[PDB]
Amino acid sequence: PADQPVHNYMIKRLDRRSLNAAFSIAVEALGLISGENLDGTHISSAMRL
Amino acid sequence: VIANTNLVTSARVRADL
Repeated sequence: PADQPVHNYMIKRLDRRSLNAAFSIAVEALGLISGENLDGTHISSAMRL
Repeated sequence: VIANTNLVTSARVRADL
């Protein structure tokens, strides 16, 4: 007699992980970037760059 | 006034005096 074409089956599980990193900003160099108080010459200065 | 190395070569208050 002939043979029937078998086929398989499997169930795989997702194994979960996570990686994380971080940095930090100084309080001194904080107000130099965001704050819109710097009017005329402190927007294009060397310290802000 | 913050400059780079670029170069060229009232009111009436009450007080005692």
